[PDB]
This record gives sequence, C-alpha cells and structure tokens, in this order.
Amino acid sequence: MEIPVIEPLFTKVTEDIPGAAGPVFDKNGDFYIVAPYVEVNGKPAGEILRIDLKTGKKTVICKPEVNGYGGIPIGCQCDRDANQLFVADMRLGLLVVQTDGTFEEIAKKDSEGRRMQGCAYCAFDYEGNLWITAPAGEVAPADFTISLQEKFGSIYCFTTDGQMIQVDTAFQAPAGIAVRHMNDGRPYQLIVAEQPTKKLWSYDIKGPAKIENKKVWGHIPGTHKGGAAGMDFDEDNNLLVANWGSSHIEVFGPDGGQPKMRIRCPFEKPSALHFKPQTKTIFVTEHENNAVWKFEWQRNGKKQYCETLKFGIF
Repeated sequence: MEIPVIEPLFTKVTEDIPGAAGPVFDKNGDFYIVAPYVEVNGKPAGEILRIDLKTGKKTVICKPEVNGYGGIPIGCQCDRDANQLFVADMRLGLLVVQTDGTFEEIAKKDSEGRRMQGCAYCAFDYEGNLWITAPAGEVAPADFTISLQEKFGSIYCFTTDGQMIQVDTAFQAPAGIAVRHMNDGRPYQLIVAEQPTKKLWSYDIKGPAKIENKKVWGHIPGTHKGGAAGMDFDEDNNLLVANWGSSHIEVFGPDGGQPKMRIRCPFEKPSALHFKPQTKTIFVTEHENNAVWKFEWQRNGKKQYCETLKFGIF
C-alpha cells in the first residue's frame, strides 16, 4: 500500500519572517507568529509578531529579553482565562505574553529545583494544563545547546495551579506536542514528536502532570535532515504533522502508526501548522522561504482551549 498524497492550493499570507514558526490565533481572531532568528549584534533577538490577514502587514508585539539575554520563541498557545499568549522560548523557557508587549518569564527553575530548560512547543489540554517540550539545554544565561545529538531534551507540564513540573526527560530534540482528547473531552493521550529519530511518542494522561505508558505512537517518513516539528489535531482527531525537510505535512489517524495521508507543500521545510478557529483553514509556517502560507483542509480543526469556556457547564 502507498500513502495517498494530496496537493491543495497554498496561498501566501506573509513573508520575510526569519525562522517563521508558532502560528496562533487569539480570542479576538488576531493572527500571530514568531520570528526566532532575528538577530541584534550577533545575538538572539527573536520577535513575536501580529499579522493582518488582509494585507500581510507585520506588527512587532513583543521582543522578549531577560537580563540582557534575548529570546528564541518557537511555539505559541492562546489562553482562555485572559487574552494572553503562552510562548515556548528556547532561551527563556515558558513566557506569558500580553498584546501590549509586556511579558512574564514563568519559570527559572522547575518544581524540583532543577534549572529550567529552553522550550520549543506547547499544547493545552481541556483541563487547562500546558504540556511543553524542551529540546534545549538550560535557559539563559547558560550557553545555548540543543539535544539534536545527545538525549537531554525534556518534557514539562505547567499545571493549572502554576507548577512547572518536569514529567519526562532523555529525549533527542523533542519537537511538536499535542493532546488527544476522548469524545467527552477528557485528556487521553499526550503525543510528543521526536525530530531526528523520525518517531512520535505517546503517553496516557492520568491527570495534571501525570503521564504513564510511554510507547511509540507514530512513524515519520523520510531519511531527510529534520523530521516532525509543529503539529495539531483536526475535529476527527487526525494529527497533522509538519515534516521539516520532506516537502510534506503528514496526516495520522487517531491511533497513530503509519500516516494515512500526505499533504504536498510548495516548500521543503514546514515548521508549524495551526487551524483558524471554526474553519478548515490551516496556517503553515515554513523555513525555506521564511514565510507563512494557508490552505484548506478536508474538515474543521479540533476545538482549541482558548475557544472553550472556563465557566461552561458542558
């Protein structure tokens, strides 16, 4: 059996975004991305940008720095309790970013007193817990390292009661992260991409910062440089994964294994993907042209945590 391949129309949203990644929509419908590879004096100076969907014009929302050390923001999720962005930063860890450009560095150390690792991708479950991958070594002012060769990448859970808890470690550059929910809305599986090994790993979610039953969930095709990066679910719990270096987005079924479909990209290096709320439109960031694109998927995306109601009774 061959994996079926579709090639839908990709439309340019914006361009000239150094290391375009972390697409996200806020509670007002505003579109945001990150530009991690922006530099000042040969030093990290990554930016969080807002983009007008009609024109493609860019507004620099936040240029985060802690004690003179610039950030490398990679992955974003919007909160539901307030219109604020949770941003995983490779130099600064987890950040909470306001629309006025002010930001708060969440953790310099974890719950056990260990020094915080630089983060890349984050994902909310419906209970409010933020699951985060950390492929980098220690946060600034430590020297920047990434676990591309040796296994020191970690997984974190920022719980609802504000605890930064390391839930697993010994990953070789952990990348994209997503939560599989059951039909009733209960968090069921935590899917974690491991980039160079071309594998997706899964956990069973038992509760806040509680993961068990670690196993191989899916396989990423290709022997190219790179692998799985940004990823998210559609409404049927199909996982769509940006496969950096393959010119493809992989489509997995709810139970994983081998991809059931491949989406051909007009570029080599998709970095991340995010649905526009209540639509079939996926916004894809990529590193070949350092640009943002959009295409229509077969169905709506999975309801995002920022769309849900904190005081809703259903």
